[PDB]
Amino acid sequence: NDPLLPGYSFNAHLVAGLTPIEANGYLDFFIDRPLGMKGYILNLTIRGQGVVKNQGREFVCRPGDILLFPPGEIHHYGRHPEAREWYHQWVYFRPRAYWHEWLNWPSIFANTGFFRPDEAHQPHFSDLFGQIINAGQGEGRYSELLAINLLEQLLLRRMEAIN
Amino acid sequence: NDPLLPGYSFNAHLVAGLTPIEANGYLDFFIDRPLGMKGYILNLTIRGQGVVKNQGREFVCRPGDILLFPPGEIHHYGRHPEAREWYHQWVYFRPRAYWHEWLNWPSIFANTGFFRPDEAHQPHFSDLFGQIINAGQGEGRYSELLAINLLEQLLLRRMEAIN
Ligand SMILES: C[C@H]1O[C@@H](O)[C@H](O)[C@@H](O)[C@H]1O
Ligand SMILES: C[C@H]1O[C@@H](O)[C@H](O)[C@@H](O)[C@H]1O
Repeated sequence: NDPLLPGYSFNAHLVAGLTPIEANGYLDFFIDRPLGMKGYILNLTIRGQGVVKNQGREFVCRPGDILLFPPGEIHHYGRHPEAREWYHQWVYFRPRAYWHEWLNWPSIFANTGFFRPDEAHQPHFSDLFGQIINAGQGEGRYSELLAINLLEQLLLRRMEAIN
Repeated sequence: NDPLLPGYSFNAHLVAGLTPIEANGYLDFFIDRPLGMKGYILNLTIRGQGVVKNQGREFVCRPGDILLFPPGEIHHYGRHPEAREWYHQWVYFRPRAYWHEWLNWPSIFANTGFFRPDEAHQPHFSDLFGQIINAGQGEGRYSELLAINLLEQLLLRRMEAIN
């Protein structure tokens, strides 16, 4: 099934994609998983604006913003009501054991993290995020491993950036 | 110490660099580690030609050729006498445990691995190898991790390319 719509199982394998939300279109609905997921999600906004909701709180994500949703965290977000669209790339994954230090991002609220590269590094992170999606969507024997690897690269580039 | 000159103490840390050998220049001598090293080395020729020696045998490496020298493997190589130069990028490393299946390369002799990406892949491996060096020579606290990550990517890109 389409991972962008209900009925798709996210569990142990990495899954990546682009959710091109456009007002009034087929994807114009909120992600609403109050019990969270069985793995992590990294979300990069590439167009428009999204609104991330969590127990009454709202945070507007804009192009270049990267959000981190650890397992069990509430997933409640969708296109900002005042924006015509919210295109966001995302990657669902289970981390390698040693990735945890790099998964500690400052929370906008609850345990939903946020990282935004500075303008100089925006293109590189966006490019890298796209590579993750391309790899994650491959069917090759090493596709998932490559996606995992690229995601590790992103986490490390962030570690470099914040430092 | 300059890792480009004999006597530099290698160890568990990844070290990467460019050895721009020019005929009669300060790097115009052969690497001669007849009992090998504790770690692995990936070598990418980027300019000129090198001659890799092993118990009387010689292999001429050219731009685009990637060599793998596993621990204990003889290192005996230098600028090909017919070449004005031999610029090679290299990365000395201890692999992550799970990389084992990606480090079993076809040998030119003994257990000296060889990988020549096809024409389409060449630029990608060239760029990736350059990223490894860039990361590996980085100043940051995550430079080594980033180099290791990029190396893993190269290994996986090779697995992907040959599969
Ligand atoms: C796991 C993945 O599921 C898709 O349906 C959503 O569009 C995306 O934001 C992300 O939550
Ligand atoms: C580990 C590294 O050491 C340098 O001195 C060499 O120029 C290079 O080929 C590689 O062997």
